[PDB]
Order: sequence, then structure tokens, then C-alpha cells
Amino acid sequence: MDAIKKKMQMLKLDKENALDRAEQAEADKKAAEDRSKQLEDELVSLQKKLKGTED
Amino acid sequence: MDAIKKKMQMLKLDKENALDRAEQAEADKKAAEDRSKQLEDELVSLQKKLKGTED
Amino acid sequence: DFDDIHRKRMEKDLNELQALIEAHFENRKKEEEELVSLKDRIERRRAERAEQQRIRNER
Repeated sequence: MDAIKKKMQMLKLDKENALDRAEQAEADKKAAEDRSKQLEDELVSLQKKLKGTED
Repeated sequence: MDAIKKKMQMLKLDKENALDRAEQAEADKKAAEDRSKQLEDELVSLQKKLKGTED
Repeated sequence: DFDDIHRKRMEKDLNELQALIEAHFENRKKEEEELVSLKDRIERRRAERAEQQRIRNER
């Protein structure tokens, strides 16, 4: 037939598109999270040196 | 027919789950990156305050 | 998770459904074979009625 092929292929394409988009988003989320952790760690030391400077 | 409809329904359940996961991951990325950039701005303001204290 | 058991459930649903699908496929297929044999013996009947009718008409 004809309809089954096109509908099935389009739906599998939709699933694959959503999956890859989710993977890209999660990768960027993990990278941003680690960079945020770095920012926290540096900010604490910045606060400590600021406190010493103020003393 | 009979089996074809059920197979289509399976292909649609995969569609919904993949699309929902993709959207949720995208929202997670948006939230995490906003968190990181606000932390970076806080770090910048701390640098400027340290500069004023140094002056 | 709940999604895991839901997935396994719709999975076995698909399995049993495709099983019954192929099953009624086979059943209706046997029925079509029987109907084809019926058509064949039917055409045999047409030919035999034709020849005997023609013999009657000849006489």
C-alpha cells in the first residue's frame, strides 16, 4: 500500500527528532551545571579574599 | 485492519513520550542556564565590590 | 518506573494484538482458500452443466 509507509516513516522520524533534541538539551544542561559549580567555587574564594581585604 | 492499528498506536506512544522528554529537557536547559548566568552576574558584582574595597 | 511497567504493558498488548492479527489473517486466509476451491468446483459445475445441457439440446 501507500499510507502505512509514509505515516510510519514520519512517526519514526518524529520520535528520532525528539530523542536527539532531548539529548542535545541534556548535554548542554550538564555542561552548564558544571560551569555553574565552577562559578560557585570561585565565588566563595572571592568572598574570602574580599573579607580579608575588608579586615 | 487489526494489527496495523495497534502498531500505529505503539508508534504514537513512542512519539508522545519522546516529544515530552525533549520538551522537558529543553525546559531544564533553560532553567539551568538562567541559574548559571545569574550566578555569573553575582560574581561580577562581587568583583566590583572588591574593587571598591581595594580603592 | 510506572513508565517502565506501562511500556511493558502496551508492549505485551502490541504483541498479543499482532498475534491475533496474524491469527485472523491465517483464518480468513484459510477461508479464502476454501472459497477459491468453491469457485473452482463451481466453474467445474458450470462446465459440466454446459456440456450436459448442450448434449440435451443436441438430441
